[PDB]
Amino acid sequence: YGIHEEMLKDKIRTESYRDFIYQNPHIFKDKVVLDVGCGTGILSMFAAKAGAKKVLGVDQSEILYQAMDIIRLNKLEDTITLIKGKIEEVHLPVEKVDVIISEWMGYFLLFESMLDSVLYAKNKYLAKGGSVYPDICTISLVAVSDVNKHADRIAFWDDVYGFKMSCMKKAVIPEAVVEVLDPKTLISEPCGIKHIDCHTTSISDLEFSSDFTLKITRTSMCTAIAGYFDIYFEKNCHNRVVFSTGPQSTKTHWKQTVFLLEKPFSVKAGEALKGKVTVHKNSLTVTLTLNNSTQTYGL
Amino acid sequence: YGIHEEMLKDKIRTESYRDFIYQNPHIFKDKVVLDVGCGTGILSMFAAKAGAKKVLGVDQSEILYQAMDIIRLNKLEDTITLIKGKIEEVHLPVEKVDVIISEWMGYFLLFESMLDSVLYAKNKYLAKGGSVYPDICTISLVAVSDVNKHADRIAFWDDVYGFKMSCMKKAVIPEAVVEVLDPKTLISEPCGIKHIDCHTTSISDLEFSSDFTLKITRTSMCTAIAGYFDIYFEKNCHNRVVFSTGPQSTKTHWKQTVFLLEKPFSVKAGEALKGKVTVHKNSLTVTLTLNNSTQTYGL
Ligand SMILES: NCC1(CCNC(=O)Nc2ccc3cnccc3c2)CCCCC1
Ligand SMILES: NCC1(CCNC(=O)Nc2ccc3cnccc3c2)CCCCC1
Ligand SMILES: [Cl-]
Ligand SMILES: [Cl-]
Repeated sequence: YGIHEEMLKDKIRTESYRDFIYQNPHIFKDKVVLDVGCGTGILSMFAAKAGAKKVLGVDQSEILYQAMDIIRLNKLEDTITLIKGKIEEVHLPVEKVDVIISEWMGYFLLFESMLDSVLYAKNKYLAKGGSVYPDICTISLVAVSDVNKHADRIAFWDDVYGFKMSCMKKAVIPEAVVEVLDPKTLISEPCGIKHIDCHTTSISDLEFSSDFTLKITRTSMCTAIAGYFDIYFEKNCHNRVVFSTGPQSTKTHWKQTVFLLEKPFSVKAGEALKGKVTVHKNSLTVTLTLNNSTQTYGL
Repeated sequence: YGIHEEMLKDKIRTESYRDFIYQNPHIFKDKVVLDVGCGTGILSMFAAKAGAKKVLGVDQSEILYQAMDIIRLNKLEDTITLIKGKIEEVHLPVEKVDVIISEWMGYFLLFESMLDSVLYAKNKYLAKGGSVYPDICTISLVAVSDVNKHADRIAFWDDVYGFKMSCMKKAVIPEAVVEVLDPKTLISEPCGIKHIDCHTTSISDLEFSSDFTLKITRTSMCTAIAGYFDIYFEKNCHNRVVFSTGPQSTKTHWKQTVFLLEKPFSVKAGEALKGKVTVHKNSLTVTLTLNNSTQTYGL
């Protein structure tokens, strides 16, 4: 229940979906809509208000039972049918749907995300010529300078109440941090490392490598690389919608993902800082090469 | 690792234990000490520096391996032996110990606490006349008025982006909240509902009932009851140590536990607000009767 309330109170998230649906009612009017991972049912209710003929909401979680009651309280049970289970194993009362909507995104876009279910639903159930939203997603990296926070996580361990705990550094570094960043600590322009169009992407595309260049904007000690993502509603829209989960934008419940550097290093404004990033699915991991050393991170 | 770092950076917690040990070295000099749930080993290192003959640190968690390396980095392996496993099943290299120290406390003192292991260690391993620290613990309740926060958690659900979600209130109310309270929202004097002396307490004592009276100090709408605890180091101490986890004191990682009222009710300064609280072990639950209704809460 906690995560659902939190997601609902994320105005950037929820108003973005609302605005997309309500300001592009042509996408939904008289359509059959599938809401993958429907939670409390809010997106299904948006689609119904925008004129969907039929909305199918699917979720494996027990939250679905609350969604059943919610749909009834709003007198939408003749338009919205809820079905409990995984999309891969439930029985739908139709063979195809016109439109798929989902809020599936995890931290750093792909940590513990439901994208694999959305792609499954697309391939099995989306009608020829139908649409999936949000349709376009990107992931970006940006360089960070925060010597104080680095000292808080790392140097901290050299003297803990008079005792050495230096070995703990090796357990800290590999753990990606999810936290909202002070934008004043950003020291580069961002760089896109991944572009996903949900119509054409397959599950194998979610493991990928990218060379990147960060255009440094402040001479400083680089202490971490941060990651975030942008979500786009584009296809057939008269009113396009975008939101970013980056540190320069209003915070969301996804915050930002932070990959600490074991050994901070100096950079200069105007420098082109080059590195490489690879994401693997085992429990996703992120392998980063930068300044001649490599580290793999997990969440 | 996260919780261990967090516990270490809780200065009230960690300095309290440090001060107790360092300012009462007579309790430890030439003694055999058992550290139950030793984590990174910090309390065992405090005891060694205070002159313990032998310190046995026990923990079932994988953190113990880090503790092994830490003990070696501080050159204490001839005084501190670490043993992995549950206290109930490990083999100790001695039959009895002079002193037991532990940081076992959970939210609201008893949620997911290791007190049962500490009591087991006392009965099986503590020498006749030995001591257990911290030796005295109390739990208290206090009344809270926060109509805005109540509206945020409860009234919120009546209109979510134009839709009724009223049924979700019933899932929210039973979930105790762990959070730091603004002390300006406290509207009564506290009332102790439980006193534990770890020398004489048994496991059956941890389920208990208490009638309580809260002396109201501000005429206001009561929206929640908050809980917290105090920890004492007393027995044989020349320098006694206490700390509170209450909202009037410096925050700790235990914060405070908040039990929301479904139906807030008016109270008057000088009123004696009477209720009853019972804690049960199933996953502990807390049953509260107040203002003629009863609710059971879990964490
Ligand atoms: N979960 C709370 C903890 C704090 C995690 N925060 C955290 O590590 N945040 C940041 C942010 C930016 C940084 C930039 N450069 C270097 C290090 C940085 C660390 C403290 C308690 C232990 C667990 C991590
Ligand atoms: N875990 C974060 C959430 C906030 C929990 N906070 C929270 O419920 N705190 C408080 C504090 C004092 C109160 C006094 N009277 C009435 C209600 C009160 C609620 C928001 C997101 C959903 C989960 C709970
Ligand atoms: Cl940015
Ligand atoms: Cl108080």
